[PDB]
Parts: sequence; C-alpha cells; structure tokens
Amino acid sequence: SVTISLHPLVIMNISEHWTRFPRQVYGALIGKQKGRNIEIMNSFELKTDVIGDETVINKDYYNKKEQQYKQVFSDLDFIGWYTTGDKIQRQIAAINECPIMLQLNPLSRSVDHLPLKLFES
Amino acid sequence: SVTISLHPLVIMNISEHWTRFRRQVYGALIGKQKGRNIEIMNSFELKTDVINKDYYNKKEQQYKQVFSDLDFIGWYTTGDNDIKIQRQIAAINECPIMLQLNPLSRSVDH
Repeated sequence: SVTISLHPLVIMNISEHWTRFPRQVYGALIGKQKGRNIEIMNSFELKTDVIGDETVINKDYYNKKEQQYKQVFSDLDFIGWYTTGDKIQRQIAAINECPIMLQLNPLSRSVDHLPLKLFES
Repeated sequence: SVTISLHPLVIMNISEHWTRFRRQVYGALIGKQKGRNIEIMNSFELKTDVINKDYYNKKEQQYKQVFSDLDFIGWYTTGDNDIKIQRQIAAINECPIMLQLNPLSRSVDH
C-alpha cells in the first residue's frame, strides 16, 4: 500500500539510458518521501564493468555521482534503484518496450552484486 | 520498501488518456503481486461526469474476463490541476503520473 508520484524526467532518463546501450541497465532513483508517499523526481546512470559474463557496478563512480547529486539536489535523497532491458519477448524487446523495474527503499544501499540483489524478486 | 515493475504499455495508456482530453484524468491499474513485488501490466480509463460507478464495474468485469491471471491493484491519475508560478504555467510544465497501489477501499472516489 503506497503512492508513487513518478516524474516524466525519470522515465525519460531510464529510456535514454537503455537506448544508448550483458543486456540490462541500472541506475539510482532520487526523490522525496513522507509516509507511504514517494516522489521519484530524478535519477542517474550507474556505470558498469563486465568481468567475463558478470555485470559489476562501479562502486567509486556510484559514490561520486551520489555525492554530486546530493550537492546539487540538496532537498532530495537516494530512494532506490531502477533497471531495464532485454517469440513475444523477442518482439517487445526489439522495439524496446521491456518493463522498467523500480526498487524503492531497498534494505541495503549497497551496489555490490546489485543485479543479483534485484533479480531475487 | 517495495519493488514496482512498470510495463511501458501502462505509461502509454496513461499518456494517451491525458492527451485525448479536453483537468485531471483517472484510471485503474491491473497486474500481479507477490510480497513487496508489484507488476503493473495494464490499465483502463475511468469515465467521469464524479467517477461513473457502473462503467467502472463493467470495465473491471471485462478486464477480469480477458486478463484472468491479473487483478485490480490500484489507481492512476495525471494532468494539470501550491507554488503560484507552478499554477500559472502548469499547462507547459511536466505532469507526474500518480500511481496509488493497493488502496484500502476499491471504492471509486479518490
């Protein structure tokens, strides 16, 4: 039971991240929240490195970007993660209309094995 | 603490609904959920005059008949409708899509 207020800019960001691009993308959500009301207002891309068949989020880049975003959008915080990407699945994915997955208020802010953290659900 | 998996078709539908309109728009979300995982897979427009209760019941029945693995999981709303300037130039500013998931009543007010 929750209310999400999702700004178009976020949809835009995620979609563009996916377009300019292993076959998943990942990022951070930023916004505000009070009780069960969550405003998702912005987001940034996580840089990854493929180590043979494994996608690894770049920890240092994440800490850097988060710092920056906090300096610039000082009324907002990290509120979670997004990810998106690749008969019927072939067609939806080839036209790029895969689901956007939004994980809000995860239990760790840790980016280590993030893909496996996310996909465990 | 929750995971939403949002299908583009839903964003599409909501956007279409808002575009074809002449200052808020309302609709129903349908999908699946297990624990804190919610999949929002489809949606339908609510006719208004005040939400039209009969039309809502009708459409929900239909959607349940067609998408039988899915259920009602909440409401969306969007459109123009505190900061003065946010009011004056609302029509050219971005409008958030509001998604209310697992409301306490399935009753058709707000």
